[PDB]
Amino acid sequence: TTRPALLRLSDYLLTNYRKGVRPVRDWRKPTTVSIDVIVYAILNVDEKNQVLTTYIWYRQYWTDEFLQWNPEDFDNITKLSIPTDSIWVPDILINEFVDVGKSPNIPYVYIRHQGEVQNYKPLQVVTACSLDIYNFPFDVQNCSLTFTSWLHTIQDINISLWRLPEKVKSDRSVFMNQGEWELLGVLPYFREFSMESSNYYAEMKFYVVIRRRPLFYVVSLLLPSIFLMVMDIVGFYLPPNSGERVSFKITLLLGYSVFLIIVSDTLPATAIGTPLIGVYFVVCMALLVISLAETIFIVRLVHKQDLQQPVPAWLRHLVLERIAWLLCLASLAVCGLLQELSSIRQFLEKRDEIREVARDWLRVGSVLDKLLFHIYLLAVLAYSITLVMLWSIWQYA
Amino acid sequence: TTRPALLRLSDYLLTNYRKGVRPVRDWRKPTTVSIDVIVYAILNVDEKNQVLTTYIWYRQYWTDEFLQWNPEDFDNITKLSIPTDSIWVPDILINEFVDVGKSPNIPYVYIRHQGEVQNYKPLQVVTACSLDIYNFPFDVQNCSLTFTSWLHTIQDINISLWRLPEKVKSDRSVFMNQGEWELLGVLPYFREFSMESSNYYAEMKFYVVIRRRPLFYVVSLLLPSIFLMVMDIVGFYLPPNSGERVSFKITLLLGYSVFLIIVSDTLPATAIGTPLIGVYFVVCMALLVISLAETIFIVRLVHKQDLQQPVPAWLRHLVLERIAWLLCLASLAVCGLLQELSSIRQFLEKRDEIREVARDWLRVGSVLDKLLFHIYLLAVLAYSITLVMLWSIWQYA
Amino acid sequence: TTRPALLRLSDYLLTNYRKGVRPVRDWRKPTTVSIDVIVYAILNVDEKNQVLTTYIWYRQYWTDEFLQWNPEDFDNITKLSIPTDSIWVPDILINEFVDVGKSPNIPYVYIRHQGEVQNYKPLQVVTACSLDIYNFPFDVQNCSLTFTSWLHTIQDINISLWRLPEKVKSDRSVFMNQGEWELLGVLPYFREFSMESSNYYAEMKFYVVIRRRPLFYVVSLLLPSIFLMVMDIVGFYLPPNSGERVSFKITLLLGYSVFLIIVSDTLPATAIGTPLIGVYFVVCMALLVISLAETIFIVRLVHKQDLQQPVPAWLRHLVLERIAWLLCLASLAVCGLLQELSSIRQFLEKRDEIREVARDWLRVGSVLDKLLFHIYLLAVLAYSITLVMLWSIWQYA
Amino acid sequence: TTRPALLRLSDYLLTNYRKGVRPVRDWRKPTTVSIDVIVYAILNVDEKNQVLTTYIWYRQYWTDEFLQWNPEDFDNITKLSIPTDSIWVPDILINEFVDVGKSPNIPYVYIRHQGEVQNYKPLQVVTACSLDIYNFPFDVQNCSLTFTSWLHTIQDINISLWRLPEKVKSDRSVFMNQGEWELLGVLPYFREFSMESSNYYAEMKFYVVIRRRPLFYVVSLLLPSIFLMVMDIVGFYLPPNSGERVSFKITLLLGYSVFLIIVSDTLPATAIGTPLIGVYFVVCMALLVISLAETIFIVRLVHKQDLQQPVPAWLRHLVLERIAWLLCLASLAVCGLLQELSSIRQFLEKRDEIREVARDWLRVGSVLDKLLFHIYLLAVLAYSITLVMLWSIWQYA
Amino acid sequence: TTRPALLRLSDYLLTNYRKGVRPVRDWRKPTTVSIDVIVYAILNVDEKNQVLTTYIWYRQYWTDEFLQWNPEDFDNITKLSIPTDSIWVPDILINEFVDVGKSPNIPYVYIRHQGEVQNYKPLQVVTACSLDIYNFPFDVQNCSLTFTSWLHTIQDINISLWRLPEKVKSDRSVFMNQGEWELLGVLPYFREFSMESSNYYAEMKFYVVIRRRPLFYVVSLLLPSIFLMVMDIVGFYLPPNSGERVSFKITLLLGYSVFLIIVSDTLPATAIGTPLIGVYFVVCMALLVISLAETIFIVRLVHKQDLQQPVPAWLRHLVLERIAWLLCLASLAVCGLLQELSSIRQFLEKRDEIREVARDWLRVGSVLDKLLFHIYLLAVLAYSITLVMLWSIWQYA
Ligand SMILES: *[C@@H]1O[C@H](CO)[C@@H](O[C@@H]2O[C@H](CO)[C@@H](O)[C@H](O)[C@H]2NC(C)=O)[C@H](O)[C@H]1NC(C)=O
Ligand SMILES: *[C@@H]1O[C@H](CO)[C@@H](O[C@@H]2O[C@H](CO)[C@@H](O)[C@H](O)[C@H]2NC(C)=O)[C@H](O)[C@H]1NC(C)=O
Repeated sequence: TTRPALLRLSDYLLTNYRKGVRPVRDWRKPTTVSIDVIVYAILNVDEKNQVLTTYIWYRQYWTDEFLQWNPEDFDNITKLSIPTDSIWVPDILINEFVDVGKSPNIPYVYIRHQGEVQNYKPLQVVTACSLDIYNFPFDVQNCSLTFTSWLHTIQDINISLWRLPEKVKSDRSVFMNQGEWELLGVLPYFREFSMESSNYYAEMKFYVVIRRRPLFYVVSLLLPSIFLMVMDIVGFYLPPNSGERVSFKITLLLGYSVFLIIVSDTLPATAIGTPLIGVYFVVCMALLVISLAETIFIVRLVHKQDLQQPVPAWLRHLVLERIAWLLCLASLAVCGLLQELSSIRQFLEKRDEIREVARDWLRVGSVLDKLLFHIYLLAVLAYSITLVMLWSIWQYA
Repeated sequence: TTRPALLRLSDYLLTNYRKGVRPVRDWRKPTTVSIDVIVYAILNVDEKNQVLTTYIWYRQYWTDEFLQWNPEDFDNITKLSIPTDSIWVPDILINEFVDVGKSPNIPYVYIRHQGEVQNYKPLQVVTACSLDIYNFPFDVQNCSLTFTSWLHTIQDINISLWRLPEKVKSDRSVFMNQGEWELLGVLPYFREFSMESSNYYAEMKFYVVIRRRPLFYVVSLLLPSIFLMVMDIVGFYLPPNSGERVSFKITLLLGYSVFLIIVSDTLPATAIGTPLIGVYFVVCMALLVISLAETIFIVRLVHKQDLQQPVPAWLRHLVLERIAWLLCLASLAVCGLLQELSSIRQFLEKRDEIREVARDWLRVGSVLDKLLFHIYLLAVLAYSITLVMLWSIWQYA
Repeated sequence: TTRPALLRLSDYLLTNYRKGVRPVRDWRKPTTVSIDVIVYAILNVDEKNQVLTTYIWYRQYWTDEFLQWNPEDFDNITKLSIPTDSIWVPDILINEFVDVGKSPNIPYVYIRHQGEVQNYKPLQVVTACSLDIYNFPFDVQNCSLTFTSWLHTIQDINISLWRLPEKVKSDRSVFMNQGEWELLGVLPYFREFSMESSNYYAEMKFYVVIRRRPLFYVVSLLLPSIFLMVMDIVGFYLPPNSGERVSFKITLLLGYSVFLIIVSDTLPATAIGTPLIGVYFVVCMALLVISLAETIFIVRLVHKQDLQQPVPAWLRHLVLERIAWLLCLASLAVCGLLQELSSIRQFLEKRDEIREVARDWLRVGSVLDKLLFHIYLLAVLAYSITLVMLWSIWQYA
Repeated sequence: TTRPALLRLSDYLLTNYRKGVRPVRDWRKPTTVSIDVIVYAILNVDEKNQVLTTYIWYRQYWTDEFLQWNPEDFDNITKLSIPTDSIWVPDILINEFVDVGKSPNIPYVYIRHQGEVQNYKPLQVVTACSLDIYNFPFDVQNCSLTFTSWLHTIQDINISLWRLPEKVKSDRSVFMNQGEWELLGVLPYFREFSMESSNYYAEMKFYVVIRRRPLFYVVSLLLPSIFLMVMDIVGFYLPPNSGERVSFKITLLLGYSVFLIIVSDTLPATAIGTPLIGVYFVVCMALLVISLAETIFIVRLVHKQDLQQPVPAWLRHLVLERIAWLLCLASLAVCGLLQELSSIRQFLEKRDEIREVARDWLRVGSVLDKLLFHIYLLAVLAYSITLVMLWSIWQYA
Repeated sequence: TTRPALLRLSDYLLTNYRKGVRPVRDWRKPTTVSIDVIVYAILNVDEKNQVLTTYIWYRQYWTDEFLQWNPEDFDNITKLSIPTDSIWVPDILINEFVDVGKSPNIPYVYIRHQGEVQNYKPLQVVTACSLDIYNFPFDVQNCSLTFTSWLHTIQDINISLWRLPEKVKSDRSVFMNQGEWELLGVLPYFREFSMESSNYYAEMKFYVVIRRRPLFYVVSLLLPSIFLMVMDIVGFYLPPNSGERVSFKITLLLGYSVFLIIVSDTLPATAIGTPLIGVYFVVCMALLVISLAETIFIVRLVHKQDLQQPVPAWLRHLVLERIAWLLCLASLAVCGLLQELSSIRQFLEKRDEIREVARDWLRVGSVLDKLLFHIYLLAVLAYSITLVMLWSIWQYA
């Protein structure tokens, strides 16, 4: 024939084709759409809004009973490319859609002589799923993509898998693995959904399992916390008499509060439940408050010298003997002169006695400060070891 | 017939069909559109802009008097799928629209032999409603969706419900319940709206009632507040003489002010009215200011020792007797020597008297500090109990 | 006739209709477009960018001389609905456009037998206007919407009002009154604009007058300011000798500076002129600086005791008499003993004299501190009363 | 003729017209497009991304040799409106495009009997240019708009100006002058651009010169700076012995650092070069650091009294004579008594000598503090005067 | 011929042309698309999301075997412009697409008599690549653009380069060089990609190498750091007895922590690895912590005077001899009088001895403070020199 083979075949196919008619000679035969999903990247995970944005390479093929031809009559053409906007295309969508992502339009599809139509197209899908951040930053999310025909029931359109389920499960060839999220697998699952008495719908659920990389968050959260805790430990060495100890502790607490406020404003959160990491921040705040309370108690005990109250005997024993051991620690004119110089005696006696009372109070305060510093340091060490053990469990288990 | 049944039926229907003509043989008969609304998710609630963004699964069916056929003449076809862009579609819109949401296009609709046309399509609707945050974070919003034909009057297009009102009221099958907002119900209501003398319009109002989950806000707001209040309580134990008490209190107040500024910058607000939660922040600020004023008063009273003024007798009685009980608390040369050593007497007398005056002032200040600390602690406890009772009322009522 | 009346009428009208031809039999006759504007909501007012975003319900009608028919020939059809995309539509736009808002498309328009065409459509219009914030937060903005035919001159398209000007002026039926902005009126005004010698253009200017609700801003700005001013007033009671007064004042000033920086970063501003509210912040900062300067002066005066300089007589009189009244306030060995004990006399004399000089300086400083505190309190009260009077004028005038 | 003149003319013109053919009878004749640009507003200037967003009223006219008619044959019609989407339109674009702005579509164009086609359309153009902020906030930007035919070479499409260059240069009729940027002029310039051997392209470059209004930035930057500098000046009056001077200075420096960090986070910047205004901030920081260093030096000099080191004679002379002038400032028992009371002599001697050494050190420190305060105040005054002179030069030159 | 040459040629070409058929007479012959890429600007580099946004001037040409004509039959027309939407266009896309950028549409393409079709069009491409910020701010990114036919295999569409690889490699004519990123080169590379047994795909990978300009980041990060380090150095001069040293150091540390938090919130970061610049911030924080620990140790050593413990002999030797050298530093009544005045002796003895013990402790503390200040200054100088050497290596290597 004079005309080119491709042109003649396209004229033979599309001159009598109806775009709005489902391609089945017998209307009782459903149109089976075999789909495949390849996850490319996790563009954004919005735990606040429970919205997942991901980019996939979606492809589907079905049988077009009207687009069939004999290759021998068209120069042995067995495969042909036809515009997408000139043939019937199933209305396969995702139930979890909450927004329309902007994706490039694929103008052509492949068609084979026996009727198979191959449609490859990438999709930016904005889907809402359950983003539980209880184990944040070690959370593993399980978001599902439910591909289903929005209108046509299973008696018209049914859905199946292009490849074997195992291959889809472990398909990670083109995934952007350098991002915050690691793709564990894509689990397919078929279900015949229904709400009406006979309106049964075909669904293919792809469970996109993604695991967060916690090292960035672990650093950005722990490092300031351990720095402030170390500074708190160092602050104990300041003598209680200097007075700068209270200012140091309160300034450190203010800095920690500012840091925690910033962290809360920056970290993700969900209204249904708070992450477990927030408990550790509360524990650190409690430790800092305990340190400041101990500092205030020691300061008050030292200033009790201003009470002019001799140290009780029982406290003396308890602190300086038990705890200290535990811590490994003209005659008439002359007689008038005598009487007055004894008044001087009595006044200097009183001043020296006040000084010695302050001495005793200060010694007791220092001993108790050493004891409480040791106790607080041991508690902090135990808490740090417990946290490290939890991290090791999450790391190696 | 040689041609496929679906192709022949589509040709028989759409070859003479006019897309821009309302499908009624008699123009006096209105076209009744039975709609249904299923709320899927509350994407965003903007109290600042009074804008609500939600995703719904909207579906409507009407009768197309031109798209009727006899099944026996088309291989017993009783249901057919036809492209949406090839048939008349009512211009049902929402009055509350302030923006166009991006929603996937459904290319096909279902058509039955007797003329019924079924159109399923999801809609991201950006609607403006009254978001009163007076009871924030326990606010229950009542936003209405008014589906109405923008142009056609009731003499042309009328609207009704697909399902019974009760089923629509309690339809929560696919709602995303893990979000910040909980769906209480969707109340439908029909109204024949009108502004002109004869331009009566059909309206179907769906009242989307959503309740906020307050636990997240409750925690994020109370926990810093109770932490700072506890720190304020601890600060009372600092002795007034140390001087660090004033610095502690002012630093705590500065931290609370910064926290409140951040909270205001982060919490939602409306220009028509402030939330009731802002009163509790003002109460906490007043409590902190009262604490600082008491600290300043005690500091001034203690420093009154620098006034060299003996304590008044009435104040002495009132504080050290009533309140304290309530709180369960060569001759000529020798005579010259005598005269001078008595001058020494008088100077040490004066110094000791000054010290004793300071003693009395300090004792009075300490007693009053204990009293005011007890009073402030009782007031704080009462306020906390009242707040807890209010929360319990909001929780169990 | 066998065919339906609506179908026959649509065929009779649109089969010979040209969409791109202005509908006038005589080209010398202009096409008069009667428009109407109903403001629905003020979505956003951007004082920084001088951009106004509002949602309106715009509707226009004109006469289509080609779309005329005799009702008696079409089953007494006097009103018909025709797709918008099948008839000529005027290119009415707003000159103030700076952006294209996304608005739902209305597919149908109403047509009557005598030629009138009714087009209802909502519009999200992003327009630039003069947003003067001089009276912020009590500013009343006056933004104009100039509807005009972009291309056609007045010899082709002319514009008029659908309703009477009074009704348009007071049309507030569907306005969202719960927002930050209150709609005072929509004033229409017609003008025959021109730039060329004969290119006269029809314009219809709608002056959208909106008034801001200041209560939210009034609270969010005054409450921190009055709180900090009250704290400054309380700080005067701290004795100058404690030394904590300077730290208190400087910390308060730092907090106020941080608050003012945040307020400036959050409040709207224009490069052409600053709001009058900024003057009051400067006044408050000046008051705080004056308070700190007075505190520093009193501290220096008290520490002048370290100068070992007796108080000048004139200052003594002025402060302790005038101002205080205003404020309602072996012989040789024995003689050697005598000589030395008189050396002791002289040393204790000097120490006591130094103490008394410090006494006098402290008394003078305290009296002057009381005076300056009274003066500053009176000035603050006067400023607050003036501000309250200004607010009352803005409220009741 | 029975048909309307406009309808008949449109049928005569557009029935044989090809939309995709350049309108020239002789293909060797280029199509000359006369353009005009009117700047309406400067929507956004992004110095960070080097992106300029502006709104212009662009209009162009060319000759359509196929759309010609004799007015006498069509009821003396000399001007006609035709849809834009039905005639050939040149592909004039801007080379500097980096984004597509959303602009309203103009559906109609004017056509005259001799072939001229007038196309008016507004354009929101997002263009990238060189935004040098070296003279910020007094920077004058010079951004170019290069209108050129993307595909057609000069042998097909050539570009010229609608109006005279002078009129375009001074066209400021509709510019929004209330914004941050002031339009100085729009300079046109034609160039025959080329890269290949014969692919010469016509370009029309419009140089949009815009000048920033600096008053807002000048205030928002200077006022905090001068306030903090004044506070630093006041801080010198605090006596060095009080100890609050160091806390005051360090708190002021912390506040200035926070302010500078916020300013840097808010002010625009470019990676190619920093603005000159940053030098003045560095100078202010250096001044504050010098003030704090002087305060620390004076504090150390005063505390040298704790060194028990008498003031060197040379320092005494230099400070208290030169600089001070510049600043305008039983026998055995009795002998035992004698020996011991002389031991008392020696101890009180030592205490008084220590006090006098502290006296001398304090006097020297006070004199040097006065000197350095005068020097620092003079330096600050000189810097402020220099800055004011620079501002006056930028204002009046 | 009467008709215009261009019109006649367009009619001859496009009247029988099929838009959806690949232009090859023999379907076995692949369509070779020669592409070219010119990078215009780097709009945005998102290290957080691993997304690159760039603007390129993409152009491709291929052979259209159906659009061929003899110039002599059409008035010697050798080149023609035809609308893009009227001819077959290959579906060349970028694999790395994650979003659709908005780019102007080019309506026309050039066609030559022998069949070559030239298509010029700009593209805003949003592509995901590996943005390693390990060497930040001196990082050199290597992002690839893989142009490939999405559907057609290599047996249908193959891709080649328009120009020589060297010219494409060094094409920087129109690049916006004033931005944050500098373009080093664009390296092309061809690959026959494949996943199936016979589905081989043609790919052309352009490696866009961009280098960041670090001067802005270098300044904005170092200048605050060096300022705070200098302030820390100055703080050592404060005497330990003043007590303001601890407050100064803790305030400086708080300021540095706030600065570091802001820097972290502003600087880019990746979850796969932290930048090396973060180590230097940790080193600076460690230096500040060491300085504060030294200050606390010196303060405690000085306050040890409150321990009433004479300085150990070994410490005395070590500090005041070795280190100091290294640093280049009636009888009965009279006898009663005697006994009591000797009691006075003993009390003043004790007071003076306490004073001398404090003297010794203070001298030791001052000497050790000088030593540790010298050591810390030397360490800081060494660290600064090492950092400067690293910068010089990065600058000149
Ligand atoms: C428009 O439709 C509504 C809903 O079907 C009609 O309202 C119903 O009218 C019937 C008959 O009068 C009543 O029995 C129902 O109780 C009504 N339902 C409701 C919810 O009001 C309405 O009459 C229709 N109007 C027109 C003009 O057709
Ligand atoms: C364009 O329309 C306006 C509005 O209808 C016309 O203005 C009116 O003109 C009539 C007759 O001259 C007056 O009686 C009215 O008072 C005018 N109204 C206003 C608001 O000005 C205007 O004349 C029309 N112009 C043309 C050229 O048709």
